[PDB]
Amino acid sequence: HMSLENVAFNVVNKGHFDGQQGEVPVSIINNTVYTKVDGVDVELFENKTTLPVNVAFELWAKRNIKPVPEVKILNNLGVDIAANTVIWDYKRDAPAHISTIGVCSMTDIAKKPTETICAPLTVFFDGRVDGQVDLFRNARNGVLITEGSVKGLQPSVGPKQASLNGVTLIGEAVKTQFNYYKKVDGVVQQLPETYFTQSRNLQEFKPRSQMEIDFLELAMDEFIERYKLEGYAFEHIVYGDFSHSQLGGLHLLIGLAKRFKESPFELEDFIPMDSTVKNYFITDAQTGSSKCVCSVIDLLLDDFVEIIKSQDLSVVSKVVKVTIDYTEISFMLWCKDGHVETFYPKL
Amino acid sequence: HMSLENVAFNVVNKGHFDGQQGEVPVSIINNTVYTKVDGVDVELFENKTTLPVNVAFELWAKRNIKPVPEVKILNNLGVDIAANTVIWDYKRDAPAHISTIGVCSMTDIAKKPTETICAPLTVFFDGRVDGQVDLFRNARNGVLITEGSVKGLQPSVGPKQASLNGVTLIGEAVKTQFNYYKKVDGVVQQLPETYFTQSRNLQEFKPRSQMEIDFLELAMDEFIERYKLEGYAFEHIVYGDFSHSQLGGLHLLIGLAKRFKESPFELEDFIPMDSTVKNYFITDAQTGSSKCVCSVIDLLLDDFVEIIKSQDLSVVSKVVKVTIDYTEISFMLWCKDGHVETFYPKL
Amino acid sequence: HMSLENVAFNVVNKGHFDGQQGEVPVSIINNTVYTKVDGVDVELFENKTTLPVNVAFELWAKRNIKPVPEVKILNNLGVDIAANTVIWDYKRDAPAHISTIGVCSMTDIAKKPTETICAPLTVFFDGRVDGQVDLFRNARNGVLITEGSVKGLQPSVGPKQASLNGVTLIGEAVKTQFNYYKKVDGVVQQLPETYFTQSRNLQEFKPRSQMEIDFLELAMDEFIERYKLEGYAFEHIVYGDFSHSQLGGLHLLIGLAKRFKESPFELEDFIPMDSTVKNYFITDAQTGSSKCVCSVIDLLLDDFVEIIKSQDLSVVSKVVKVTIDYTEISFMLWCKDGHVETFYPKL
Amino acid sequence: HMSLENVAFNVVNKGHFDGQQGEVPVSIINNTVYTKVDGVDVELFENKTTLPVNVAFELWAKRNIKPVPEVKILNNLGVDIAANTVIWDYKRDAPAHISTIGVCSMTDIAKKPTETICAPLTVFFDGRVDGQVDLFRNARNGVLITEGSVKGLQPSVGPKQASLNGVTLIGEAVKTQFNYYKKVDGVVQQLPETYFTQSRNLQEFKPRSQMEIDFLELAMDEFIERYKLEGYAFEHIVYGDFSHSQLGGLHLLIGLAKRFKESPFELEDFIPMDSTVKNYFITDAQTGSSKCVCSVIDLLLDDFVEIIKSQDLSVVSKVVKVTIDYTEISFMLWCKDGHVETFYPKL
Amino acid sequence: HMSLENVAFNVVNKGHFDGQQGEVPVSIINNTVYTKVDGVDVELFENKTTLPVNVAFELWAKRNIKPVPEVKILNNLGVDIAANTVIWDYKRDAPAHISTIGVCSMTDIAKKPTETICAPLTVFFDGRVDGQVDLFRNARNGVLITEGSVKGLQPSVGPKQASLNGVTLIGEAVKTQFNYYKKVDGVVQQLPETYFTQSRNLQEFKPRSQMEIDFLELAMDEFIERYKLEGYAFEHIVYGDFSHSQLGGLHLLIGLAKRFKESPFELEDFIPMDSTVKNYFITDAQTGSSKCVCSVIDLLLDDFVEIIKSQDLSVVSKVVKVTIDYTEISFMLWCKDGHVETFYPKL
Repeated sequence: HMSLENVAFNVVNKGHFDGQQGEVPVSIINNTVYTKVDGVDVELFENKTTLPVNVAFELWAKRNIKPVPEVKILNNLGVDIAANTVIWDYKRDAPAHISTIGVCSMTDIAKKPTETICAPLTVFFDGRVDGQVDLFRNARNGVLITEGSVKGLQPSVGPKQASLNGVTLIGEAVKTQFNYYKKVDGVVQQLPETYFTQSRNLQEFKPRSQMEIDFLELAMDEFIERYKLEGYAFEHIVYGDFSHSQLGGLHLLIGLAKRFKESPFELEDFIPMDSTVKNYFITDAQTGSSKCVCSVIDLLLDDFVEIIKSQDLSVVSKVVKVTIDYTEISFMLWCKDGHVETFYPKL
Repeated sequence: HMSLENVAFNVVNKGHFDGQQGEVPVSIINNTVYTKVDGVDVELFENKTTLPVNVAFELWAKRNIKPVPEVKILNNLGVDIAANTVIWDYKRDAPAHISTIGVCSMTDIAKKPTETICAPLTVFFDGRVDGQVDLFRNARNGVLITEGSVKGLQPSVGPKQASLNGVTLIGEAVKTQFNYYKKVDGVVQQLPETYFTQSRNLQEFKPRSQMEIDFLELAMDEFIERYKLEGYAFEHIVYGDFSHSQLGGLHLLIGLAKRFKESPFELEDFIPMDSTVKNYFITDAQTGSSKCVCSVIDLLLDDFVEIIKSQDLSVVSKVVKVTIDYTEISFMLWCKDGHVETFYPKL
Repeated sequence: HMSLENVAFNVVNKGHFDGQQGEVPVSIINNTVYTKVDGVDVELFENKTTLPVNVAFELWAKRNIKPVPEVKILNNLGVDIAANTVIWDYKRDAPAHISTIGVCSMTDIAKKPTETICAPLTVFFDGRVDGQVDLFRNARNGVLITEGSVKGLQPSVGPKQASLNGVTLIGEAVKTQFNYYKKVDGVVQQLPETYFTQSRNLQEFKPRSQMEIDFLELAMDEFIERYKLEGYAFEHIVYGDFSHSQLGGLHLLIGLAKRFKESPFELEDFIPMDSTVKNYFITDAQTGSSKCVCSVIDLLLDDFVEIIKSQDLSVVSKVVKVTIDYTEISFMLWCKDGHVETFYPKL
Repeated sequence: HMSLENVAFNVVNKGHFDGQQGEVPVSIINNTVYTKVDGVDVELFENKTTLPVNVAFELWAKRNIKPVPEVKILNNLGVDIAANTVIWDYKRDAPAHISTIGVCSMTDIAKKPTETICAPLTVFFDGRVDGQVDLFRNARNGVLITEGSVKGLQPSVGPKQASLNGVTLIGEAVKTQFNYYKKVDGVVQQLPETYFTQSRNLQEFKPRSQMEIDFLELAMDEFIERYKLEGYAFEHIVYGDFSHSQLGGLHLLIGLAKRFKESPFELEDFIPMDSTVKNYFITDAQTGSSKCVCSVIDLLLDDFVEIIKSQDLSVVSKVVKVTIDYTEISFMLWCKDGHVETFYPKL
Repeated sequence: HMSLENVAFNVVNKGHFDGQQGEVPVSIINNTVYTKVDGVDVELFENKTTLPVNVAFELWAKRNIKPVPEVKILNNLGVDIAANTVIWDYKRDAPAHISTIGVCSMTDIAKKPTETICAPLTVFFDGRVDGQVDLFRNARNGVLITEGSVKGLQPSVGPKQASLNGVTLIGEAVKTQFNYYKKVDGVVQQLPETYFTQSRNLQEFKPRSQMEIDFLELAMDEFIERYKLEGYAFEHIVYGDFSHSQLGGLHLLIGLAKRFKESPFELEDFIPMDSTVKNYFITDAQTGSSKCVCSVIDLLLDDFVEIIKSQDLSVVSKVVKVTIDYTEISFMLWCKDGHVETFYPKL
């Protein structure tokens, strides 16, 4: 019993697609799913994906309502598909993966991931479900999370935060931290030591360190003198330059939080997706300085100092490799006469 | 267990909604119903109605696949709704009635016609189904059709033709004549004596009498001297003028048939529906004569002669009333010096 | 003089359809109504309803711009249609009723409510217009509202708030309180004594009682010792439980306002409409506790105390029937050893 | 009083917009104009243009229902706009010109052609309407067609056929020949001597000379020995090759009419418009020969003989220019040893 | 090399159309432009204009990213078109002008503004680009803006603010102050002395003078007694009347800012565009007073005191003409016994 009317019945009663039987009437008209409640037409789903409206409405249901890794973490690990679940990208308002395994007949390519066509793909397993660890050992290319310790395997501690129904949080009623594993052509590979993106919003920014709390509270001169930040040029990379028509640096999300509360500005998030690095179109109000492509990254302010306080200040120009979120991020460094001048994510 | 996937299953196997259980996948995209057959997307229904695509697709599957009265007959006998069936208007590619009685939940206004809301409405009953004659006796306003005599009521013989899956025919493997009955606010009313339109197409015209066979075969002068048609002016009403650039009469479909085979012309049905009187935009391709609103009617010609050979040729102008297809069509008559000049349906 | 260009003329000058004559050009393209103002194309209306764009644009105009009862009040009273007016459901961006009486020809089913077709329907009359009281006495099924006393009829005082152009308010320049009457098959029926939903928003929450001002200001222990709420378990029903993965209770809107200011959270309003009892999808952003179907209701905190301090604490489980907004709301009660454990709206 | 409901009223009663006052209800939904006739929705116009939805419906009702020059004649001349009329391109189901002069406010760029903005544009005037043959003397750039002679101007005889409601005909109840005049920046210019295309359809081909009647009746060798067509190679240019996989020649429309009746073939008009030279994708169904771009032109067979029996057969290759339909068509001519090998329109 | 794939490549890398070479795949589906980024479909542009989606997406990428005059300024000067640029109306999410010069082939009417078709139109030049001053001297109808003084021409200082990427600002890193010039049929005309609207938002209101800071801070009585505002009736025109059902006056934007912080209300901006005078639909959420058509204007409070303090208080009623934003705004004045009663923009 799998039908459009049955899916809408679960949406009207249990919120998401449970396993309950029953049907309610449905009207489809211009990428919108309607239902009749006491004689009125009520909207339930507005299609914004590249799929048919009835298929995406079935994929919006059955979505994973448990804490799952962020889409950027799954994309950096090369995950291509999900096993017996659907990871809903709450950004883009679309599924994070376009094909399914035993979920929706229109998007299904296999009933079970052990079929022959799923071998060259990177399948995503959730060890919190029974037997998923066994299928990961039998699979050829995959990624596994478990919350615990799987015998015989070496774990990699992942991000402390996770997305729950679109809300990125560090849970205490739940865990939201996973041990990551990965197989490539049958070989279990070692995930390298890495930094992690804090994933924070601009309008509800919160510090997470004593150094961060001081950065927001203290002035520009008082913060550089205490933590010994001379010559490393935090005035241009973090604070930002607004004197001329072109904006200076401003490549730390912490730099946007302090500036936003003192003077709002405009953001255009072209290419709206969840990437480790983000490019915004910035137009500073009050002043008028702007920049078309502004590469911004969110790191703990202590981590950015640890990265910059371990580089050779002698070379004029050098490409810097740093692994964040299980991928190599390229940085560009410029130095003059023993002090840096700029240090930003490479384009 | 009514669902969209179950309806499409009946369309694939049985052709129409046979009530069989089973489901097949369905994709809805831009007023089109698709299904997947061996990994290939196949079209099943293209919505051309004023209803949601998933509702009209269900009404099209539950259509009546038996000989039913033509829509113009149902519209002249002011029928508003159908009882436990769907009369599909094949000319408009839409249902002949918007509301239903126990057919589709989205369009249903009642489970059974004996409910309180259906009393002021004219309900269509089909005596060929069990118990429909009993409900017509209990109903307040309705129309009944039967193949038999029915006890206690006086029948009215209908037309010889009927629509079967869109094809108007006079069947011999099936019966296409119906005895018509009608109730208005309780009292059974006597249907008057009437003529019937033959409902014939232009590219597939067939005569149905000896006078018609002679009209096609013989010339203009040879047909008027026989049958004695002097003064009644059939040269203008039936044959046509074509001399001046404003077309004369040509108000008989039998006149369009003879003219079409000798030299074709253009027709525009700018109001596409099934009416007793049709108005076409005709442009003769040979001479160049044309007319914007040309009122055309299809009679046996043996009836049109009977209608015209029974009018007072003394008065110069008179509105003529004649009952065709259970409704009074108004005609305009002009005479001069004891002979007819023109005689056409009134707008 | 009724036309699309004339309606857009009234929108461009008077704001709504004021009945003035005149036309302005209009362009229709993909559920959007445009007009030309000084050579530029300006949007006027975006269709979000299940109706054609030109019909809904005419129904958006002619809307009632005076204080009218809320949709949930009309729905609980079983109102089916409106008489010579249009009640716009600002929550669904659509008409609250799909058929009209002498308003729009495309949606009209009658010119006057005294016609024979409108008898089995529940017609809404507005006593503030001339003669509407007389038509309510002649009607069979209907609901009447008045600002004063109608001679011979027993009134029922309604809520103190009403919607004015989508704004729920307790007016002082306008009344916004009505005496309610109702007829059923000709019999004037007695409306029961009932509670009323306050209809307040989460982001603009305002107390309306001394007990409510103390609930927001005082702590959890300080509010229960006063007012004497021991054993009645307000810690779980109103304050809520966030310790475990599943959220416990939290069924009072005043409990959402206190929690929202101390810690924001996510709400998914599936089935968006006015239904006295609302079901949201809660995801607490701080702890991570969540709940798919959370039945929330907005009552004066004094009224919920009056309801709970008048129930038998002996039975282990019992269905409680309380009339709110002219309808019976079913509650579920659980008790243990002389004290309650949970008390929520039943599903 | 111009409105959408008034235009549809004219479409219902009079067939086109003739200026009668009255309104009927109208519903727009997905590029379709509907109306309600006795409770059922009837389609009136299906938008296939690049215009909105109803603006094209108004332009379609105000079309010219009189014999007007074909679009290719108006396009070979520099005509850019029409004066107080609308020329409907029946091939593309769209107006032949986008802007109007005093016809539709949405598409109007001026009320009268002598309004400073229409000076650099070529305005089409119709001398059959009162005036205009005086505004053309006042206009800077324009084209005039008359049925007779105008004083002081030298006429140019146009083609014998014209389009009436989409039907190309040589009328005898109307006049389809026009005297053409043209002004460019003030000076009246001399139109050169030219050939005219016959504008004939494939499935309704009709000969127009004794040589054409002999071409269809007689065989290949019997037609070349008469009329003396040795060395000019009509076996390849008109008859066709069909022997090899690539199709040979076949650039005369009379060559298609003879071949189509002796067993058909497939044509794709992948650029649907009215041009003097048409390019078709032809695939022979009998042999299998085909050609992607096949340049076909419709000339009187006597005219093509007159064009080919007057070229220098000595040079091996030469670009030939001939004026057809008031434009220079380029031809490619190849010869060998004093006889023609191929002769086709240049791409 | 101009194509849809190349335009999208400039959107993903440089933010706007920088003229860089390269292509990326693109999917078009229902007024939405998609692209593939790491295997997912990402939205780039949502068409809300009256143009095709691929044409509007190209115009949006070629928008002017420098400070340009506001649309109301360009409209008050009668500007019809832009020269070699695109002025994007950020309020309407559409181009401020529908035709272009050497920008987009689909919307282009000329390559250079010196062509013969652009003469009767009012073209907009930007003096900050090379040679634009020379083309303005050669043009017939146009408007020039410069940051400095052009030799031989008399300048007119414009407003202090301008729009940069949709943000109206008084820049200090950029000028945003322009000298305005205008030609009419070759004659350079003198722009009159005028007032300027401040162009401020309600939720981010900021005073700009000592009188404005006092108006927001002080009470109603203390502001009138200090600046000698007796008899001029600022209580009704600026403060507003909320006692009765109809709202009184409130035609200054500074009066909306003071009321909004003390008591929020609703605004419906029907006819959404940038005009010197705005008409909103006001609904006060506290008292219930409302007004359908409320003409609101934003001037410096000192400028509104400069007016009214130079008017004859003797006449009972008289039309007042004051030039604001280079256009004559009409006001209505009512006086009684030496003191004014109302003074508002005329409808």
